[PDB]
Amino acid sequence: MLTDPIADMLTRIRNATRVYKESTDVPASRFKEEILRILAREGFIKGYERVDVDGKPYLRVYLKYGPRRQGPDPRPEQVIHHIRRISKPGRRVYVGVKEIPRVRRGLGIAILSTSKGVLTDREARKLGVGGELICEVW
Amino acid sequence: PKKVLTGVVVSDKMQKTVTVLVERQFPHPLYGKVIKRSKKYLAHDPEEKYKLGDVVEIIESRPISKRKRFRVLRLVESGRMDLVEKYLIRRQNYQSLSKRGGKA
Amino acid sequence: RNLSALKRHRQSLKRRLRNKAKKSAIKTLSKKAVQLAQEGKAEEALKIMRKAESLIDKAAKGSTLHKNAAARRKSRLMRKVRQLLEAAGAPLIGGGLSA
Amino acid sequence: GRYIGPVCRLCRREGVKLYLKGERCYSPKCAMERRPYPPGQHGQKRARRPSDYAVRLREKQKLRRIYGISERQFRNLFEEASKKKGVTGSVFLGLLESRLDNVVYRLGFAVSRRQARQLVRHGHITVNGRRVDLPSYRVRPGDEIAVAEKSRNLELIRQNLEAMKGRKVGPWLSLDVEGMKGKFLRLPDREDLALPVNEQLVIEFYSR
Amino acid sequence: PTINQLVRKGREKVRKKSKVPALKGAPFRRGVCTVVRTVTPKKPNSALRKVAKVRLTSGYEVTAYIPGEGHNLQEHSVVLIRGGRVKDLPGVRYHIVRGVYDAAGVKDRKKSRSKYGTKKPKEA
Amino acid sequence: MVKIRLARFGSKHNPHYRIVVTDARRKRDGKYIEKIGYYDPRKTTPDWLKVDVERARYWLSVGAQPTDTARRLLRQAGVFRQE
RNA sequence: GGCUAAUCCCCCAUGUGGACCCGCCCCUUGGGGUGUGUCCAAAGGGCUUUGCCCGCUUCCGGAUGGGCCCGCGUCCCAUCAGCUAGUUGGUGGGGUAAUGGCCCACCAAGGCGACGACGGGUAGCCGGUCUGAGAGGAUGGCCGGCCACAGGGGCACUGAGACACGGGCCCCACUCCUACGGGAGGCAGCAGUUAGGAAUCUUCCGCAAUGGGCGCAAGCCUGACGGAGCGACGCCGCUUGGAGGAAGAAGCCCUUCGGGGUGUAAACUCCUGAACCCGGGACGAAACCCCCGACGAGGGGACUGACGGUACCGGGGUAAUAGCGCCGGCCAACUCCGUGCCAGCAGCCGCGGUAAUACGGAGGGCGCGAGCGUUACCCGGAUUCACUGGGCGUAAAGGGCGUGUAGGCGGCCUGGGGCGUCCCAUGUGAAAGACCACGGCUCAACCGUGGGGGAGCGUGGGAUACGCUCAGGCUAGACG
Ligand SMILES: [K+]
Ligand SMILES: [K+]
Ligand SMILES: [K+]
Ligand SMILES: [K+]
Ligand SMILES: [K+]
Ligand SMILES: [K+]
Ligand SMILES: [K+]
Ligand SMILES: [K+]
Ligand SMILES: [K+]
Ligand SMILES: [K+]
Ligand SMILES: [K+]
Ligand SMILES: [K+]
Ligand SMILES: [K+]
Ligand SMILES: [K+]
Ligand SMILES: [K+]
Ligand SMILES: [K+]
Ligand SMILES: [K+]
Ligand SMILES: [K+]
Ligand SMILES: [K+]
Ligand SMILES: [K+]
Ligand SMILES: [K+]
Ligand SMILES: [K+]
Ligand SMILES: [K+]
Ligand SMILES: [K+]
Ligand SMILES: [K+]
Ligand SMILES: [K+]
Ligand SMILES: [K+]
Ligand SMILES: [Mg+2]
Ligand SMILES: [Mg+2]
Ligand SMILES: [Mg+2]
Ligand SMILES: [Mg+2]
Ligand SMILES: [Mg+2]
Ligand SMILES: [Mg+2]
Ligand SMILES: [Mg+2]
Ligand SMILES: [Mg+2]
Ligand SMILES: [Mg+2]
Ligand SMILES: [Mg+2]
Ligand SMILES: [Mg+2]
Ligand SMILES: [Mg+2]
Ligand SMILES: [Mg+2]
Ligand SMILES: [Mg+2]
Ligand SMILES: [Mg+2]
Ligand SMILES: [Mg+2]
Ligand SMILES: [Mg+2]
Ligand SMILES: [Mg+2]
Ligand SMILES: [Mg+2]
Ligand SMILES: [Mg+2]
Ligand SMILES: [Mg+2]
Ligand SMILES: [Mg+2]
Ligand SMILES: [Mg+2]
Ligand SMILES: [Mg+2]
Ligand SMILES: [Mg+2]
Ligand SMILES: [Mg+2]
Ligand SMILES: [Mg+2]
Ligand SMILES: [Mg+2]
Ligand SMILES: [Mg+2]
Ligand SMILES: [Mg+2]
Ligand SMILES: [Mg+2]
Ligand SMILES: [Mg+2]
Ligand SMILES: [Mg+2]
Ligand SMILES: [Mg+2]
Ligand SMILES: [Mg+2]
Ligand SMILES: [Mg+2]
Ligand SMILES: [Mg+2]
Ligand SMILES: [Mg+2]
Ligand SMILES: [Mg+2]
Ligand SMILES: [Mg+2]
Ligand SMILES: [Mg+2]
Ligand SMILES: [Mg+2]
Ligand SMILES: [Mg+2]
Ligand SMILES: [Mg+2]
Ligand SMILES: [Mg+2]
Ligand SMILES: [Mg+2]
Ligand SMILES: [Mg+2]
Ligand SMILES: [Mg+2]
Ligand SMILES: [Mg+2]
Ligand SMILES: [Mg+2]
Ligand SMILES: [Mg+2]
Ligand SMILES: [Mg+2]
Ligand SMILES: [Mg+2]
Ligand SMILES: [Mg+2]
Ligand SMILES: [Mg+2]
Ligand SMILES: [Mg+2]
Ligand SMILES: [Mg+2]
Ligand SMILES: [Mg+2]
Ligand SMILES: [Mg+2]
Ligand SMILES: [Mg+2]
Ligand SMILES: [Mg+2]
Ligand SMILES: [Mg+2]
Ligand SMILES: [Mg+2]
Ligand SMILES: [Mg+2]
Ligand SMILES: [Mg+2]
Ligand SMILES: [Mg+2]
Ligand SMILES: [Mg+2]
Ligand SMILES: [Zn+2]
Repeated sequence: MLTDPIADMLTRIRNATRVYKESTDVPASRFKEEILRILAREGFIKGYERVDVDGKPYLRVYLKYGPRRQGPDPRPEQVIHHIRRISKPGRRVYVGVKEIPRVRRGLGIAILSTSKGVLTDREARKLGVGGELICEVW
Repeated sequence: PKKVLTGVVVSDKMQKTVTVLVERQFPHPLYGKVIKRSKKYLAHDPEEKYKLGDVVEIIESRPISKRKRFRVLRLVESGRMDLVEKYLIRRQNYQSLSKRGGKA
Repeated sequence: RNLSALKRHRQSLKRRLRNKAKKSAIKTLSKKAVQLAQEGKAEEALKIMRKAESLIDKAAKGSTLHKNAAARRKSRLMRKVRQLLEAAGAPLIGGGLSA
Repeated sequence: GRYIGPVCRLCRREGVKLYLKGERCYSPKCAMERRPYPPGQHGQKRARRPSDYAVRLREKQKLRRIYGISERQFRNLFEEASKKKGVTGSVFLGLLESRLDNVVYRLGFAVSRRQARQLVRHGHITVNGRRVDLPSYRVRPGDEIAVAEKSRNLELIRQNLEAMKGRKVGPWLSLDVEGMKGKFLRLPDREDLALPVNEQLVIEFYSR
Repeated sequence: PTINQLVRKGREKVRKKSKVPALKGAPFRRGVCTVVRTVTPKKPNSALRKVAKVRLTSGYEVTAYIPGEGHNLQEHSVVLIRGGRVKDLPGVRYHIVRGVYDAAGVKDRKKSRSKYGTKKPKEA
Repeated sequence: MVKIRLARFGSKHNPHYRIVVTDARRKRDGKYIEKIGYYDPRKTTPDWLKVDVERARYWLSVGAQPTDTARRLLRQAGVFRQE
């Protein structure tokens, strides 16, 4: 089995985008889906949808990129330049609202998991709560 | 308030006294990782009411003896040697790590 | 070549002897009482117990025993006497023992 | 200690004109006006491309040598500036400019800073009535710096304050040539000061 | 290492060892000169350098360099040593302080005088 | 017993006491139980004496014994004025 | 041996009350109440003397101070792995203000340890301090808190309190006295001596102030303290001058021998005028006390200064200390002469063997300035023990391989719990320090007042995504 399904996902995505895949499938879990929603809403992916690869539930994650480019190497810029796991089995990271980070002076996001559900570093700061710092994305 | 602790009775070879193993968890001060350390308490059991394998609450009390400042408050859940087991074994491995004999 | 507070040492010695004596009495009678009670002699044992009780409370008037020290002694005394008696029984002079 | 010694040689090394003499520094005898090259047996030789360090050193040495302040005092002011809120560079220049001995120079009670210093040490100055003889005393906005009454009849103060009739005074100050006094209106803004110094380089020198 | 590992063994702090067992950490130590030889520098250099075996109050005996143009240290001179090795003479790790006790200062010195115990040249 | 007295705090030639409640046995500049005022003997400023008279009265009500000088100061601030 | 007073000791009484035993009630570990029985009180002194003051006795409560107990935290070595018999627990005693193997009988055979027992090393701990962007590292001097000790070891007495630094007893080591039997003593109080050391002060002044002990008070005691003295040891402030002065004295140093440099620097001219001399001269000191009033509230009066004839104010008034390191690169500052792998320098790289900006001197220059250098030590740079923040194919680093214990880690869905986690309120987080502001010494150092913070921990309430746990389900992992 996978030891960390969220990191598995964050990477399937990190990988897929580096070779400009169209979409990418990841085994499904409510928690994973919950993270995609933030991912979608903040405009990092085009969105996702439940599908059934073989006989088991996955989540096509439609990736998104910038426009073709000039000079050598026309490959487009990435929407997801950076996506990294923070809390991990073996080293869970929890923060208080006063301790929620600020990814790239705001140009990026942190996805916390609170008792008020999965939120971004703002949705969390707004609702005045903290929790498990899941990852940062920019 | 008199501190209250919950734990497992791992020994009762004493008169009116049982040994309660109490675990606790916390973030390592420098490495964050939640680590789990534990400690044993000799609690007062005047009625010889508690048996090996009981998960009990323990309450800070007035000294009964040296090495004994707690009384069994109440039974949380009866029998469950799975816990007594870890302990017994974790202690048994001690033989296999010195210079004499033991078991792997 | 020194402090006239040597006086405290003189005083201490008298105070010491004064205490030592009050106590010796207490102990001696205390035993006497416990002994009589143990032997079933109720009227006799209680009679002496009261002296003991009285000497104890008195020792507490000043700084010999004072405190709950007297209380402790009176207690342990009346308990041993009341109990030793009950093993034959009959508290005659109903001295210090309450009904 | 406040230095004490050949001051024009300091102009020559910094390559710029500092007015450590008041008059004469406006006269064809300024030395800087006839020997703009560094002092010493090598002043006329080919300068070598200065090191990033040298540049910062020379720049700070220029600013400090202007106010005649000690590296010790100088450094303490800068640290105080660095602590306070707001652009350090400006705040630094404001503080340096709030030194009575300097303010006495700005109001023209003295021809030079080194002269205004002595005028303070010797009591010829006053702040709100009470006299002060501390060159480093810090003038605040609203204070009134005047000449000592007992001193208002000094050959030196006569000339100096006479020459003031007509001259203008910094936007942050305000002289009164008749009553021999003036006021510190507010901390000078960076713009008000026109020093041949890039305070930016100074802040960097102390960053090392 | 894994976090579990750092939790189990942790990092190990670096213990810095001295180059100047002038004991008590002390800034200086007093001693008496046993020998007052001369030594040959290593490979790159050549000369006759003035060293001095010294028995310290520190309860130690070690060679100490005798700086300056010329000295006056016999077999029983009272000397004060300080830290400071001499890269050329392996084994010499301290310097004698010229200007204290028996080791007189350097004469006709006019530059780095304080470093050689030579008082300010009299006269005007 | 416990007292209400002056603890020294200024500097050499610049004394500033603190009217204080403390155990009589403690050193004077030591751990006090409560500060209930301050006093500048050289009246260097218009505010050279302040006393929390509601508090002073409390301690006085529980045994606190003032120094003759402390009492003098407390009085000045109407601690005992019953008018 | 003899006499004698008392707020010295004792006896009887009175019993508000309180203590003890037994019972009952409430309460819940020995808390509060109630009943019978028993037991337990006291001291007088002064008067402005018959009415107040000071004091005495018992009890309940307050306040302050403290004992004991518990959770968590607190360095190095595993080249220390097993430790333990009062040891672990029980019953009954003893002991104490009080719990407790604290101690003692008797019974049980336990207790502790890789989550590091036991052993060895080192060390007073903390508020803080230094450093660092932070995390962290190092540290615990002054000041404030706690602990421990008072020549070394042990012990108890007295007392509210001590196992008592200037109290006592014994043993030991030492010094001194000794008519040799036997005695006396303990500066880790202030000051001082001596020894050790690289190195650390006056056998000072005062009790005026703050604080303390005793006293009704007057007042006495206080090497606590308030001051002064010595030492740039540190911090801050200040002076050795200011303005004018040559297309530029002399001397000295280079030179293309034209000239260039020290340099407006000097001499000079004028001005101010630190030091010093006069005159004045302080805050810190208003209480205690006395008088009126009621010994209260309130009002009135008197005494009192070590620092010190110091600070500071006024008058007069001289132009009058500058040094130390450095100049090959790092690193700001260059030339001549001297020396010739010598004498020497040197933090690292290195420099000197005939023309050395690196040795020594000189001229010049850079830096800093009553200081400047050196040594030593701590943090930094060093993401070079890497949590923030590192690595292991060939640079140092994969265990020779497997099996497997503990431990660490754990797929998808639902539910309960709510330990972790998160939120709110609340208590705690002394003062000093640190931060900000205003303010007092002419400024500042320093100091006062005020404000703002703060992690951690306790308590009450709440959330439930993730982790944990329990219960049920699944088949994508694993196994068959
Ligand atoms: K074992
Ligand atoms: K007595
Ligand atoms: K009270
Ligand atoms: K006699
Ligand atoms: K009764
Ligand atoms: K009481
Ligand atoms: K209490
Ligand atoms: K308490
Ligand atoms: K017992
Ligand atoms: K950090
Ligand atoms: K530390
Ligand atoms: K520490
Ligand atoms: K610390
Ligand atoms: K009194
Ligand atoms: K009055
Ligand atoms: K004067
Ligand atoms: K002069
Ligand atoms: K030559
Ligand atoms: K050569
Ligand atoms: K040279
Ligand atoms: K040279
Ligand atoms: K370092
Ligand atoms: K290998
Ligand atoms: K092997
Ligand atoms: K749930
Ligand atoms: K700090
Ligand atoms: K809390
Ligand atoms: Mg049992
Ligand atoms: Mg625990
Ligand atoms: Mg007496
Ligand atoms: Mg007898
Ligand atoms: Mg700033
Ligand atoms: Mg730096
Ligand atoms: Mg060589
Ligand atoms: Mg060195
Ligand atoms: Mg040199
Ligand atoms: Mg007789
Ligand atoms: Mg009664
Ligand atoms: Mg009762
Ligand atoms: Mg009763
Ligand atoms: Mg009767
Ligand atoms: Mg009676
Ligand atoms: Mg009378
Ligand atoms: Mg008992
Ligand atoms: Mg008891
Ligand atoms: Mg024991
Ligand atoms: Mg055993
Ligand atoms: Mg020690
Ligand atoms: Mg760092
Ligand atoms: Mg800092
Ligand atoms: Mg820090
Ligand atoms: Mg302290
Ligand atoms: Mg001694
Ligand atoms: Mg007493
Ligand atoms: Mg006693
Ligand atoms: Mg004593
Ligand atoms: Mg003691
Ligand atoms: Mg003594
Ligand atoms: Mg010596
Ligand atoms: Mg006094
Ligand atoms: Mg007094
Ligand atoms: Mg000339
Ligand atoms: Mg001049
Ligand atoms: Mg004058
Ligand atoms: Mg004149
Ligand atoms: Mg008096
Ligand atoms: Mg009268
Ligand atoms: Mg009257
Ligand atoms: Mg009055
Ligand atoms: Mg250079
Ligand atoms: Mg030659
Ligand atoms: Mg030679
Ligand atoms: Mg040469
Ligand atoms: Mg050169
Ligand atoms: Mg050099
Ligand atoms: Mg580091
Ligand atoms: Mg790391
Ligand atoms: Mg590396
Ligand atoms: Mg290798
Ligand atoms: Mg291999
Ligand atoms: Mg395996
Ligand atoms: Mg396993
Ligand atoms: Mg799971
Ligand atoms: Mg598990
Ligand atoms: Mg919870
Ligand atoms: Mg809080
Ligand atoms: Mg505080
Ligand atoms: Mg001010
Ligand atoms: Mg404050
Ligand atoms: Mg907080
Ligand atoms: Mg809570
Ligand atoms: Mg719930
Ligand atoms: Mg659950
Ligand atoms: Mg299941
Ligand atoms: Zn000029």
